[PDB]
Amino acid sequence: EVVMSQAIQPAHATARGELSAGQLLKWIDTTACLAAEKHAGVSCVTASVDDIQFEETARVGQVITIKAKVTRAFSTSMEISIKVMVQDMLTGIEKLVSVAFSTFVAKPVGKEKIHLKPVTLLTEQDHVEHNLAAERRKVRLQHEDTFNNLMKESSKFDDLIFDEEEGAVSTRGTSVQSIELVLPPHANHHGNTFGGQIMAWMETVATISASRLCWAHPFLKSVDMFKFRGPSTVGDRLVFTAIVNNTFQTCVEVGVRVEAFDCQEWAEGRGRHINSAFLIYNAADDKENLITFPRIQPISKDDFRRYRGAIARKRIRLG
Amino acid sequence: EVVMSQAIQPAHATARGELSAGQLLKWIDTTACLAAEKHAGVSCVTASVDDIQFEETARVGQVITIKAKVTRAFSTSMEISIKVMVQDMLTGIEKLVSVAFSTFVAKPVGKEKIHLKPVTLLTEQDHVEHNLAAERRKVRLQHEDTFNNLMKESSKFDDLIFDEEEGAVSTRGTSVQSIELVLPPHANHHGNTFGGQIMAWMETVATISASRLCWAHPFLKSVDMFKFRGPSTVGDRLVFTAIVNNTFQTCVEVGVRVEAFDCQEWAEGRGRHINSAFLIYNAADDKENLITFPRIQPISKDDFRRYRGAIARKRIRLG
Amino acid sequence: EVVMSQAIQPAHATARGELSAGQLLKWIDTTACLAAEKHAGVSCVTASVDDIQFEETARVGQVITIKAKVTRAFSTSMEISIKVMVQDMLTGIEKLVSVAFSTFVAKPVGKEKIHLKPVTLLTEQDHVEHNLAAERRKVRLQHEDTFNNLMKESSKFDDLIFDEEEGAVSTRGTSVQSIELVLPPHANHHGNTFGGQIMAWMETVATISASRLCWAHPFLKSVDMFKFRGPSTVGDRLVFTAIVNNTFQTCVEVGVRVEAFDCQEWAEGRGRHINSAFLIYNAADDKENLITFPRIQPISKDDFRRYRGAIARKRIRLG
Ligand SMILES: CC(C)(COP(=O)(O)OP(=O)(O)OC[C@H]1O[C@@H](n2cnc3c(N)ncnc32)[C@H](O)[C@@H]1OP(=O)(O)O)[C@@H](O)C(=O)NCCC(=O)NCCS
Ligand SMILES: CC(C)(COP(=O)(O)OP(=O)(O)OC[C@H]1O[C@@H](n2cnc3c(N)ncnc32)[C@H](O)[C@@H]1OP(=O)(O)O)[C@@H](O)C(=O)NCCC(=O)NCCS
Ligand SMILES: CC(C)(COP(=O)(O)OP(=O)(O)OC[C@H]1O[C@@H](n2cnc3c(N)ncnc32)[C@H](O)[C@@H]1OP(=O)(O)O)[C@@H](O)C(=O)NCCC(=O)NCCS
Ligand SMILES: Nc1ncnc2c1ncn2[C@@H]1O[C@H](COP(=O)(O)OP(=O)(O)O)[C@@H](O)[C@H]1O
Ligand SMILES: Nc1ncnc2c1ncn2[C@@H]1O[C@H](COP(=O)(O)OP(=O)(O)O)[C@@H](O)[C@H]1O
Ligand SMILES: Nc1ncnc2c1ncn2[C@@H]1O[C@H](COP(=O)(O)OP(=O)(O)O)[C@@H](O)[C@H]1O
Repeated sequence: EVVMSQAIQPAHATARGELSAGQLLKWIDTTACLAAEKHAGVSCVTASVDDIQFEETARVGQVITIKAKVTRAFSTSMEISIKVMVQDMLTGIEKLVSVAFSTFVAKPVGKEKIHLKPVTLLTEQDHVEHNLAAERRKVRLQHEDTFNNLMKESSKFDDLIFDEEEGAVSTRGTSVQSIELVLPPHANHHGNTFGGQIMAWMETVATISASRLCWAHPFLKSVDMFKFRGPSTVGDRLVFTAIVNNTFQTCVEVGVRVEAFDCQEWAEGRGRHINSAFLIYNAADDKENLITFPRIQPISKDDFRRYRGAIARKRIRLG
Repeated sequence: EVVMSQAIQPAHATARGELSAGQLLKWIDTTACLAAEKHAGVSCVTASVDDIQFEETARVGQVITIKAKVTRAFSTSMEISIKVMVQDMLTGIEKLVSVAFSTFVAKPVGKEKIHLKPVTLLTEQDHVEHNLAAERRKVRLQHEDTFNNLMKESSKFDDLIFDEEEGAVSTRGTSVQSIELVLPPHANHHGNTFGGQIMAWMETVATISASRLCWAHPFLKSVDMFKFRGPSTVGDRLVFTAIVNNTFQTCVEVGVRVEAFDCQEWAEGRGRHINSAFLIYNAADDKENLITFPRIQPISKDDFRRYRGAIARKRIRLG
Repeated sequence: EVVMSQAIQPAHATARGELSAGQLLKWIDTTACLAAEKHAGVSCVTASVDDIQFEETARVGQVITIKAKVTRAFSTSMEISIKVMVQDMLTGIEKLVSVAFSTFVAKPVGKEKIHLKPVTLLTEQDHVEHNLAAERRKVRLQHEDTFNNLMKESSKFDDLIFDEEEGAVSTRGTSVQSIELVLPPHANHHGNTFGGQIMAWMETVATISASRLCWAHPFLKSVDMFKFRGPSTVGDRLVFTAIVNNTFQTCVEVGVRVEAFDCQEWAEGRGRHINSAFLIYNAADDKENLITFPRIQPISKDDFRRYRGAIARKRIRLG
């Protein structure tokens, strides 16, 4: 249905000439939102994003193509499926970057209820996807509890200490904080902050965190399914906090938390929690070899919860 | 009158360290608009752009200088002349990039008619340009019909087939589609989409199309005179469609079509045609040699119309 | 209090892979503004900036960290102190970039007076800084007169001529003019232009001016304390004029003037003077050696005033 093509320029690129993952997340979300709004005919905001995995890391000079489609509309929400291809403009070769799902919610104005049409079903796949959407919705809705329950099976005893020869390090020097002011290009015409914009900012903070652990070149491997818990509008300040949670050989998990404050809330210290997300990075050296991250040694009560958290999340993924 | 200077940074650059043509079009249009508004004292939108040819391709590290002036004001419209120079900041050498004309229309608010002053005429050239503007206006106004009539002299018989040894290729794999959401930085303070912004987006889609034919490094040589057919505002989605129309040795023509939809129109499938444009590209290889494009083999009814179209347009240019 | 972290990407970089000084000024100002607004709970605009000196020039691939804090609140204004660190992401090494002060003014809406709380004082330094703020405020307020008085001691006789073998050059070919349209991302949600945005634009014009003198690679060394003389809003055009004022061996002073016009004022030729600033640059050659600038030969009445001006400013700095 909706198709976006973007040539990767220096402006979208990192130090290493690779597409910023955050930039890609923003583009995915924009395409998805437009697919939702083509179905709904009103403005739509990002409700949640499913697990997204990146199969390639696109480079300056290549062209990204993003296709998004409404697979099913429920009451106020719809599931959007997204496919991202990359094409090399010298060899003409195309590769799959990512296949993903995002959920959008229609935001009518202002006291009118919205009536979402039935999505048109033509091919076999259209009908299969329409069923699968109800299943995928169940996973979305049970996700918080699934994790919360796995956490009950983890130790909760903070006595874990690695040997001196293990070479474990603390995560303390990998914490990162940043802040962004939400401006009119960051929000739709009703002033609601784009979810893609939040994701792009998230990822940029998170990558710095990964960098402070390996001192190499991180690239994003995946982001876990997460929910936008509440609205953000123009004028908000979004405060980002990220830290490494755990390592698993060639993977590191960085968690990031996003809090919103309007000008008043900002002075009064009381913000809203917009979302939290968990990003897995790999990293390469200058000879392009995969880096093995050190073992992590949790110290604080928070350190430990996040060490177990990354584990619970990893096991939920592998399944 | 109005002067803009821009140092070319990585942010404005392509993969090859060259100024994005689309970025240059946006800058030209901004300077021109400011010249129009300095004369009109109200907000002004891009009505049309004349043929624009690029004599050099500027590079990261050089400085662009753009001078625009109102040459003549009519009733609601005025002709703006633009000159673009590039300076190399290591050798100090300046070169002409482009000499161009654009027409702007005053958009008063909201029920008041606008009274355009007579442009001040001082030098010989001021008086010559004032006359030439009336002529150039005639060419602008007769342009659609001039083309439409040349098309009557072309074959209209779709039987054209190149030999197998000719090595002609179809244009099918060079089509490109993209989409842009119009946000507040993309429009003036009355919400009207900048024409320069549309041009920048146009060119970025078009260059991808040229790339899919040669698998090299395109650079823009010219854009044909074209008209903005109707307004666009914040909240519109602009859908771009581009394809190669024809080749002429070292030149390829890419056409691009721009349709606007507000949120309602977007869901109801009924958009407005904003403009269509036709861009000529050259391309270089990695040893910096001009590429010769393959011969084009039209297949569909559309293929043929655009094959003839590029010819009609080329002949109108050469004259 | 307020912490911003930014990884330096190609998008923020110059031709030479170095962070744009203007980009850094924008980031400093944003962080500072957020510190002011965290204290005031209303929107705050940049009133003035103190002397700022840059100790390092950060590069693509490094991470900037900016910490800003309210040191003292007066009646409507507050002093903000800022510290900028840079971290190399390969060696993990951190270096001080800059320590600075900026003054913000609360802009309540619209007929309500603002009541600024007393800043909380905890550490020794908190109490020292609170006193020092009253002193630093005195320097801010006496700055225009201090300069004006030094100028009385300078020659005012325009007879200064350097020998032919001195190799002095005129500044005439280093003047630069540019223009920027103020758009919604350039202003807070009340439409007031960000001071940081003006600074970023200032610096980009000024660096071109330095470039036209040495034909090398300028990097910003410092900006003098200056005042924003009046408000700017969305829709303004900001006209920048810059020229080299004087040279002092490895330093060159570039002055820049900023005038604002709304659409009406723009057509009627009557603008507002927003600020003027004076920036000192060094420059390196391609083998990374410091460039020695030529001696400057003033010619016009303006040339001479600015030659003396740069001197007065230099002496005020050294003290
Ligand atoms: C998403 C949101 C609307 C749902 O909030 P809520 O308090 O749970 O309200 P409800 O439980 O009544 O759910 C409303 C709809 O959202 C859906 N929803 C709730 N949680 C979801 C999740 N984790 N994943 C997918 N859909 C979800 C529900 O299925 C429901 O769909 P339906 O109306 O078609 O049946 C709300 O959390 C929100 O506004 N989030 C922020 C949206 C936003 O502003 N995004 C831009 C970035 S800030
Ligand atoms: C340009 C526009 C105002 C003229 O539309 P129109 O339906 O042809 O109306 P008119 O025929 O009455 O022409 C109005 C004026 O535009 C001029 N005009 C029309 N077509 C033109 C063209 N191809 N080139 C130059 N000027 C043109 C006319 O000469 C006339 O000038 P005048 O009033 O000084 O004598 C209209 O097409 C439009 O709004 N285009 C979009 C403008 C815009 O929003 N640009 C931003 C990018 S979307
Ligand atoms: C800064 C500004 C508010 C002060 O203007 P003014 O005509 O001098 O008015 P006042 O003399 O009554 O001063 C008002 C306050 O600004 C302070 N102020 C004035 N000049 C100052 C300077 N050079 N440095 C620091 N503070 C200054 C005063 O100390 C006073 O503080 P207080 O109320 O807490 O005691 C005014 O110049 C302005 O609006 N500047 C533009 C602000 C702006 O829009 N910035 C964004 C970029 S355009
Ligand atoms: N104060 C902080 N400093 C650094 N990183 C943080 C901080 N708070 C949260 N984070 C990161 O954001 C993630 C999400 O935070 P949160 O939603 O509070 O859940 P949890 O701490 O249980 O993981 C954390 O896992 C962590 O990686
Ligand atoms: N569906 C499409 N797919 C790819 N490119 C297109 C498409 N439609 C239009 N274009 C490009 O945009 C140009 C302008 O289109 P249009 O105004 O419809 O005129 P025409 O098709 O007669 O040239 C076309 O020449 C073509 O190059
Ligand atoms: N017309 C101009 N052309 C080029 N540069 C200018 C021009 N006007 C001002 N500038 C630069 O801006 C600076 C500030 O200008 P202004 O506030 O008028 O003070 P002064 O001219 O006394 O220094 C000048 O020092 C100069 O370097």
